Amino acid sequence: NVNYTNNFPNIGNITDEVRNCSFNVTTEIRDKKQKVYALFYKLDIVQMENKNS
Amino acid sequence: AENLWVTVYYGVPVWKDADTTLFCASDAKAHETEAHNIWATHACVPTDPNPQEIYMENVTENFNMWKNNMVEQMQEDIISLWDQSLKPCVKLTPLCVTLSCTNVTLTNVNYTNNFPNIGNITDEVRNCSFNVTTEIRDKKQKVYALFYKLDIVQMENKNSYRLINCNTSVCKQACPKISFDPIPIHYCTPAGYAILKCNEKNFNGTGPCKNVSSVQCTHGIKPVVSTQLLLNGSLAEGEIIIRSENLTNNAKTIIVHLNKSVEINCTRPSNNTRTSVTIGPGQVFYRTGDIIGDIRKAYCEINGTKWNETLKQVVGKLKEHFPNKTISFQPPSGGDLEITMHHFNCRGEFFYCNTTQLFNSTWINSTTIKEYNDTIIYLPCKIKQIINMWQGVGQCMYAPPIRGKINCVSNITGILLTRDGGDANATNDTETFRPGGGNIKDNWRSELYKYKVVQIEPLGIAPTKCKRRVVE
Amino acid sequence: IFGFLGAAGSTMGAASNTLTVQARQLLSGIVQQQSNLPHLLQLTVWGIKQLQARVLAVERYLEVQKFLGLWGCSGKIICCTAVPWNSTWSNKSFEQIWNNMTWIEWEREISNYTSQIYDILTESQFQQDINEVDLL
Amino acid sequence: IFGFLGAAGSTMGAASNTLTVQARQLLSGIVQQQSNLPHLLQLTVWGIKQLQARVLAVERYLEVQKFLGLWGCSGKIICCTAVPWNSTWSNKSFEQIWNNMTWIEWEREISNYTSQIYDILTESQFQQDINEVDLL
Amino acid sequence: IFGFLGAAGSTMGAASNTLTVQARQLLSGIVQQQSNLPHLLQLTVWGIKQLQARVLAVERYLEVQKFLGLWGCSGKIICCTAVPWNSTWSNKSFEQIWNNMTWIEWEREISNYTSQIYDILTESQFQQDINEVDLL
Ligand SMILES: *[C@@H]1O[C@H](CO)[C@@H](O[C@@H]2O[C@H](CO)[C@@H](O[C@@H]3O[C@H](CO[C@H]4O[C@H](CO)[C@@H](O)[C@H](O)[C@@H]4O)[C@@H](O)[C@H](O[C@H]4O[C@H](CO)[C@@H](O)[C@H](O)[C@@H]4O[C@H]4O[C@H](CO)[C@@H](O)[C@H](O)[C@@H]4O)[C@@H]3O)[C@H](O)[C@H]2NC(C)=O)[C@H](O)[C@H]1NC(C)=O
Ligand SMILES: *[C@@H]1O[C@H](CO)[C@@H](O[C@@H]2O[C@H](CO)[C@@H](O)[C@H](O)[C@H]2NC(C)=O)[C@H](O)[C@H]1NC(C)=O
Ligand SMILES: *[C@@H]1O[C@H](CO)[C@@H](O[C@@H]2O[C@H](CO)[C@@H](O)[C@H](O)[C@H]2NC(C)=O)[C@H](O)[C@H]1NC(C)=O
Ligand SMILES: *[C@@H]1O[C@H](CO)[C@@H](O[C@@H]2O[C@H](CO)[C@@H](O)[C@H](O)[C@H]2NC(C)=O)[C@H](O)[C@H]1NC(C)=O
Ligand SMILES: *[C@@H]1O[C@H](CO)[C@@H](O[C@@H]2O[C@H](CO)[C@@H](O)[C@H](O)[C@H]2NC(C)=O)[C@H](O)[C@H]1NC(C)=O
Ligand SMILES: *[C@@H]1O[C@H](CO)[C@@H](O[C@@H]2O[C@H](CO)[C@@H](O)[C@H](O)[C@H]2NC(C)=O)[C@H](O)[C@H]1NC(C)=O
Ligand SMILES: *[C@@H]1O[C@H](CO)[C@@H](O[C@@H]2O[C@H](CO)[C@@H](O)[C@H](O)[C@H]2NC(C)=O)[C@H](O)[C@H]1NC(C)=O
Ligand SMILES: *[C@@H]1O[C@H](CO)[C@@H](O[C@@H]2O[C@H](CO)[C@@H](O)[C@H](O)[C@H]2NC(C)=O)[C@H](O)[C@H]1NC(C)=O
Ligand SMILES: *[C@@H]1O[C@H](CO)[C@@H](O[C@@H]2O[C@H](CO)[C@@H](O)[C@H](O)[C@H]2NC(C)=O)[C@H](O)[C@H]1NC(C)=O
Ligand SMILES: *[C@@H]1O[C@H](CO)[C@@H](O[C@@H]2O[C@H](CO)[C@@H](O)[C@H](O)[C@H]2NC(C)=O)[C@H](O)[C@H]1NC(C)=O
Ligand SMILES: *[C@@H]1O[C@H](CO)[C@@H](O[C@@H]2O[C@H](CO)[C@@H](O)[C@H](O)[C@H]2NC(C)=O)[C@H](O)[C@H]1NC(C)=O
Ligand SMILES: *[C@@H]1O[C@H](CO)[C@@H](O[C@@H]2O[C@H](CO)[C@@H](O)[C@H](O)[C@H]2NC(C)=O)[C@H](O)[C@H]1NC(C)=O
Ligand SMILES: *[C@@H]1O[C@H](CO)[C@@H](O[C@@H]2O[C@H](CO)[C@@H](O)[C@H](O)[C@H]2NC(C)=O)[C@H](O)[C@H]1NC(C)=O
Ligand SMILES: *[C@@H]1O[C@H](CO)[C@@H](O)[C@H](O)[C@H]1NC(C)=O
Ligand SMILES: *[C@@H]1O[C@H](CO)[C@@H](O)[C@H](O)[C@H]1NC(C)=O
Ligand SMILES: *[C@@H]1O[C@H](CO)[C@@H](O)[C@H](O)[C@H]1NC(C)=O
Ligand SMILES: *[C@@H]1O[C@H](CO)[C@@H](O)[C@H](O)[C@H]1NC(C)=O
Ligand SMILES: *[C@@H]1O[C@H](CO)[C@@H](O)[C@H](O)[C@H]1NC(C)=O
Ligand SMILES: *[C@@H]1O[C@H](CO)[C@@H](O)[C@H](O)[C@H]1NC(C)=O
Ligand SMILES: *[C@@H]1O[C@H](CO)[C@@H](O)[C@H](O)[C@H]1NC(C)=O
Ligand SMILES: *[C@@H]1O[C@H](CO)[C@@H](O)[C@H](O)[C@H]1NC(C)=O
Ligand SMILES: *[C@@H]1O[C@H](CO)[C@@H](O)[C@H](O)[C@H]1NC(C)=O
Ligand SMILES: *[C@@H]1O[C@H](CO)[C@@H](O)[C@H](O)[C@H]1NC(C)=O
Ligand SMILES: *[C@@H]1O[C@H](CO)[C@@H](O)[C@H](O)[C@H]1NC(C)=O
Ligand SMILES: *[C@@H]1O[C@H](CO)[C@@H](O)[C@H](O)[C@H]1NC(C)=O
Ligand SMILES: *[C@@H]1O[C@H](CO)[C@@H](O)[C@H](O)[C@H]1NC(C)=O
Ligand SMILES: *[C@@H]1O[C@H](CO)[C@@H](O)[C@H](O)[C@H]1NC(C)=O
Ligand SMILES: *[C@@H]1O[C@H](CO)[C@@H](O)[C@H](O)[C@H]1NC(C)=O
Ligand SMILES: *[C@@H]1O[C@H](CO)[C@@H](O)[C@H](O)[C@H]1NC(C)=O
Repeated sequence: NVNYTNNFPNIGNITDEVRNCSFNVTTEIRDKKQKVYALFYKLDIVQMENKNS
Repeated sequence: AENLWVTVYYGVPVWKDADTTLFCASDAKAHETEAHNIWATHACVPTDPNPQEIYMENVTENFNMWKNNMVEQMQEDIISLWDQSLKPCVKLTPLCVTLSCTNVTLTNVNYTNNFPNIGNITDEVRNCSFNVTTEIRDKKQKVYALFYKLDIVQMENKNSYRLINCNTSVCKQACPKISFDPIPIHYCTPAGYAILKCNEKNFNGTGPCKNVSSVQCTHGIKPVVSTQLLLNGSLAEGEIIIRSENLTNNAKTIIVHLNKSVEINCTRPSNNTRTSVTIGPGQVFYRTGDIIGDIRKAYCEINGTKWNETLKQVVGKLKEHFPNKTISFQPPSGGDLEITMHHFNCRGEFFYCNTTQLFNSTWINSTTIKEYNDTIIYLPCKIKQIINMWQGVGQCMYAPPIRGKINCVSNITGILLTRDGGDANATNDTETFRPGGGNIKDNWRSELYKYKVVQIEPLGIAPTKCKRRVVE
Repeated sequence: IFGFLGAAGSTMGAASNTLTVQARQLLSGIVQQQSNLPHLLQLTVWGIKQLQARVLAVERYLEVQKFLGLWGCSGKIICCTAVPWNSTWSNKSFEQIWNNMTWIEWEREISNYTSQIYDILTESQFQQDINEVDLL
Repeated sequence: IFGFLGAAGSTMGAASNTLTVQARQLLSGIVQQQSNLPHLLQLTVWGIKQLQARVLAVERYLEVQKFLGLWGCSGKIICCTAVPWNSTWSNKSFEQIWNNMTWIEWEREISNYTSQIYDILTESQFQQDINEVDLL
Repeated sequence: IFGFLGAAGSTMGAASNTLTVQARQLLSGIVQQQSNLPHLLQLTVWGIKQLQARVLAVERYLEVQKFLGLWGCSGKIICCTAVPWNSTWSNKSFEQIWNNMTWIEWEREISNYTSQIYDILTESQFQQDINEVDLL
């Protein structure tokens, strides 16, 4: 990104608040899976077990 | 005078234009067959055995087709009926898999009643086969079916197809116990309303009609659905009548409504079997097992001279509105498969006919009366199974195959045309009309054009010489 | 001798002899029947249009019965009131009103004032009932 | 004093002295109550039968009040009329009717002609108004 | 003049000159309009809260029109009856009722006996109809 980020209210930034999670879903046809990444806010995911999952 | 007083008359024949909720009413004889039709269900109240029409003599009323609110109500009713019928049926998500598809090798009798001599259903059908898991690990069993080429698409890794609908929507297989036969529907108003019907024989779309009659509710309107020709309905009385919202606006479809019917005869000479394979818990999927015996492309026969003279009369009427320009029909220019091909329904099977020998001609000056032979015109029609009847408002459907031979004989009572907007042909005077076009509402503006809903105002005030007797 | 709305073209004089023909049919209809045969049939798409057709018929009848109750004309077809037509609503002669005019044309050319005749006809009846209270 | 339909077996003479008990109960019902306790409860199986039992109660009241309005009997329990009995409908004497029949048997003998007696009643009231507009 | 319920605070004798203001608004409303623009739009959350508003308006209006019909006061706003006042419902004088109370205060005072006055008023009208049958 841009380095300066227009730090006028200097409150912070949204690093350490989002997570880049990769998972497997199914395509239109069931039998072929695919791997998809998405940016999820840290308030929408929980850590169940087997750390980093 | 100076001695007039207000008098209240209750029951005066005064109405006003209004929009209401026309319920359904159908006769008992057509139903009670326990076939459970889609549209004209049992929920409609029985109609009156003796309908009453009353002729208002000195009444001229402003009828306005293309702004009738009875067409919109019928469209919403048809859509709701189609959505409601398919709701309890079986989804086809488990069939959204990878099918490996190859050619078909059919055996047949030799003659096959080679009267039409059109072709055979090969190069239009395919085997598609797909895996099912079994007890032994890493072992699969092939399940076979015959699919039409219009219902499978090749994604990647050639010789590996998939169903057409698997990336657009979920399609429910039509339940086999419901019928697609159009049973007539009468649209009846509540008490306090009436339907004014224009009895004028040579009556265009909009204007003052001077032969109004009062009906309680309409006649039998069949919900038959077709695209290029208005099949299997009601004929005009006076003569061939051409109606459009504005004949100088080429974006407006033209409806030619005939006074003599022309019989079309559509048939599927093939042998289609049927086999059921269970998909999921309790749900089953019906598929075309094999085609053993006769193999031939489905086709429609139309008498040559009947159409050949109906076109002549239609051209004679068209040339009135376009005076000095020669009229020549041409085949459709493009679009979806429901526009380029005459789409209709026959015993639950969905046909798409070609119709190019019908609409390819020219009419220059009628210089000579050329005689011809009594010939029969054959139209080759494809068949589709995955049906998307309405573009994005309707629920998708899968039509199970029908065992045996299929044959529907129908009436042609209308044509849909669309004009091409020539600009610089001031010296080359020519007009070209192309069939098809229009939405589904134009199938019902050809039946609800005579009617107009009004609401009665039975309370009137006039001056008389009554004075109320004061009590004392 | 005429049918429903059969006198809509006749003159007002000759079209007031068939008032009962258009008056018998403000509730009567086909809708009151149940069905061809008795899922959830009561919430079919055409099981709902019948439910709202029954309510529309009832409300349409009660819009005119509401007025006749206030005007004092309940139980009558041609009710003679005590409101003097002041000729501002219409100055047409008695001959021209009843002798080449139809009921539809008449309603149109006084359509501007029916909102005021209705309120006057109610006030005259109320003033009648007050006068009897302190008279009997 | 009798209750609802309590004098249905008594003769027409003595069953006509309790017309008010069967007349107070053409609209009043339990159905006007809301529920035991107040998703979309207006769509429950028990909540649709209660909606159509309110429209049925209203409609069954109006189809008898509509006739009373046309005959000029609005607001009356017993209504005389200027329509003479032709005895083709029934040729019995006065004593054989009011002292030898119940209301149910009487309504079964003239079930042929009620479709015609209603039309004669409507025309008579209409002919009273025309004979009174062109007379005052 | 006053609007709807505008004279709710005035005395009984002075708020009785505005009865037509609250009597003209028992069926008229906004509910009769269809919608801003017209699946199954009649099963929306506000398609049922409007269907039951149309039925509530009808039953509320027909609830008092039933009593007016029985009592013989159909088509009248102020109706005189032949039922004497026994003063056990209320023994206040003429000047302590029409010039000192309110229509809300008065109707709360005799709320005990309104269930009986309705029965007496209905039966008194029935006796009037019996008398004229054996009189004409
Ligand atoms: C324009 O309008 C015309 C006339 O309205 C119309 O032509 C007719 O179309 C209908 C249906 O589209 C045709 O009716 C069907 O005909 C077949 C053929 O019947 C012959 O052969 C059988 C033996 O197979 C004999 O028994 C029979 O007597 C004839 O010789 C029938 O098989 C059909 O029967 C089904 O429908 C009946 C009525 O609903 C049911 O009672 C019967 O049980 C059958 O139902 C079965 O299938 C249903 C699914 O379809 C299923 O739900 C049921 O449970 C059951 O299993 C039916 O009678 C008729 O033949 C046509 N007329 C002619 C002269 O051919 C045009 O189609 C129309 N045009 C357009 C474009 O719509
Ligand atoms: C999504 O599926 C893929 C393949 O099925 C997974 O990738 C493999 O996952 C296994 C899990 O133990 C590893 O042992 C392999 O090394 C992975 N191989 C590759 C090429 O990635 C992937 O882990 C799945 N995603 C999730 C979130 O489980
Ligand atoms: C699709 O192909 C399959 C196999 O190629 C055909 O089914 C076979 O037909 C032969 C007939 O010679 C039989 O011997 C086999 O037992 C069949 N196999 C199975 C799995 O049933 C099928 O006929 C083809 N589809 C057609 C011709 O429509
Ligand atoms: C108004 O409409 C009526 C109803 O159609 C016309 O009566 C028709 O007249 C033609 C002329 O021969 C007959 O063939 C039809 O049979 C008649 N209709 C019926 C239902 O029988 C009438 O001619 C029209 N014009 C006028 C001025 O009334
Ligand atoms: C259907 O309408 C057509 C409209 O053209 C009628 O054809 C006309 O018939 C009259 C009567 O003889 C002729 O004078 C005209 O010359 C014809 N027009 C043309 C363009 O040829 C036809 O008669 C009507 N048929 C029916 C059965 O009503
Ligand atoms: C519609 O087409 C079918 C099929 O061509 C016709 O049925 C055939 O009629 C002939 C008589 O000339 C018979 O010899 C054939 O055996 C029939 N075929 C079948 C499959 O039965 C039918 O007569 C046509 N109907 C119309 C109205 O044109
Ligand atoms: C196809 O249509 C033509 C034209 O109508 C039919 O030929 C007619 O046959 C009848 C028989 O009674 C004659 O009266 C007509 O004069 C003929 N028409 C002409 C223009 O001369 C022919 O019969 C139809 N085809 C079939 C198989 O019936
Ligand atoms: C209907 O049939 C006609 C004639 O069979 C088709 O027109 C031909 O289409 C092919 C496909 O590109 C062209 O190569 C030919 O030049 C066209 N004309 C002829 C005379 O063969 C027409 O395409 C068919 N309709 C549809 C929707 O395919
Ligand atoms: C197709 O057209 C024919 C001829 O117009 C129709 O047959 C006539 O139908 C009417 C009523 O629909 C009858 O009054 C005639 O007696 C019939 N004539 C003959 C010669 O049979 C036929 O009904 C039309 N088909 C459809 C499905 O409407
Ligand atoms: C429709 O209007 C015509 C006028 O053109 C009416 O005919 C007249 O009727 C009156 C009364 O019956 C007669 O005195 C005239 O002599 C008639 N004139 C003609 C030219 O016939 C006719 O009665 C009207 N129809 C209706 C139903 O009102
Ligand atoms: C009788 O009615 C007619 C028409 O309904 C009236 O005559 C019309 O007069 C206007 C001028 O004001 C002309 O423009 C129309 O052409 C006339 N009508 C006809 C049919 O010619 C007439 O005024 C009415 N009678 C009286 C006494 O006023
Ligand atoms: C049912 O009918 C019987 C006679 O058929 C009635 O009995 C009479 O009742 C009256 C009134 O109490 C007495 O005066 C008579 O003496 C009784 N006659 C006999 C033979 O017992 C009986 O009252 C009728 N039921 C009703 C409810 O009226
Ligand atoms: C509320 O009460 C006041 C006080 O009684 C009312 O005001 C009086 O109204 C009468 C009625 O015309 C007048 O004669 C008096 O002059 C008013 N003033 C006083 C001090 O008595 C007032 O009218 C009442 N509200 C309403 C709506 O009537
Ligand atoms: C974002 O926040 C982190 C928090 O540690 C900080 O180090 C960094 O400088 C901030 N800005 C950018 C552009 O990363
Ligand atoms: C089908 O039609 C084609 C046309 O090219 C022909 O070659 C073939 O012999 C026909 N029959 C079969 C069984 O393919
Ligand atoms: C229909 O025809 C009549 C008379 O032929 C004409 O007055 C009217 O304008 C026409 N309407 C249209 C929409 O062409
Ligand atoms: C059509 O197929 C059936 C089997 O579905 C077969 O029994 C029959 O012989 C074939 N031909 C005809 C004319 O029925
Ligand atoms: C009639 O049909 C023949 C062939 O069926 C065609 O050649 C001829 O052009 C048609 N008639 C006219 C006037 O075009
Ligand atoms: C058509 O063309 C002819 C010949 O040029 C001309 O006389 C006529 O005015 C034109 N228009 C019509 C409507 O015939
Ligand atoms: C058929 O359509 C083509 C399309 O251009 C046209 O050229 C031809 O004249 C038409 N008629 C015949 C007999 O081919
Ligand atoms: C076709 O027309 C020719 C030309 O006269 C004629 O000789 C022949 O018999 C006709 N054939 C048929 C089947 O009409
Ligand atoms: C006559 O009625 C009209 C109705 O708008 C009214 O404006 C006018 O003042 C009235 N005239 C008299 C004298 O009442
Ligand atoms: C009636 O009123 C209109 C407009 O107010 C006027 O033009 C006309 O002359 C009047 N007629 C009579 C007879 O007063
Ligand atoms: C009624 O009022 C409208 C309102 O502008 C006016 O235009 C019209 O001339 C009036 N009279 C009639 C008969 O419509
Ligand atoms: C009695 O009924 C008959 C039935 O047709 C009718 O003709 C007759 O007019 C009626 N009596 C009288 C007095 O009208
Ligand atoms: C009186 O009633 C009895 C029993 O209902 C019946 O048998 C008898 O015939 C009646 N009397 C007359 C005169 O009809
Ligand atoms: C007044 O009440 C007494 C007892 O509550 C009762 O006897 C009397 O009949 C009542 N007045 C009238 C007019 O009914
Ligand atoms: C009115 O009734 C009340 C309650 O019984 C009593 O106290 C009061 O004295 C009565 N008034 C007269 C004037 O009798
Ligand atoms: C009316 O009934 C209530 C119910 O208990 C009672 O308390 C009251 O005394 C009764 N009378 C009056 C005038 O409120």
